[PDB]
Amino acid sequence: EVEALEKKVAALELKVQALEKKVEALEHGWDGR
Amino acid sequence: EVEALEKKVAALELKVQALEKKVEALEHGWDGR
Amino acid sequence: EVEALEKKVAALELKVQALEKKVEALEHGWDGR
Repeated sequence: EVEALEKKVAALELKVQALEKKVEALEHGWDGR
Repeated sequence: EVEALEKKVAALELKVQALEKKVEALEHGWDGR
Repeated sequence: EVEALEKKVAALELKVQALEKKVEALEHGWDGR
């Protein structure tokens, strides 16, 4: 159970990181995004 | 503990999914969003 | 392991909350954002 939850948490961390990059681009207007 | 963490991770997965939909709409301009 | 995963899940919850605030500001146009 713990090892499987470790994987789900890691997948969440990667998705959050990707969302953070997109939102920062939107709010700062990076490269005209 | 594990069962409670399973619930918190599931709630995170749903919130991330909802954020992903909103951000994709913003960056692609879906339906004029 | 469980205590460390509790911390990673809490960090995710805070990052998701912060993303939610930013995305809602972008989609509603709060304060001209």
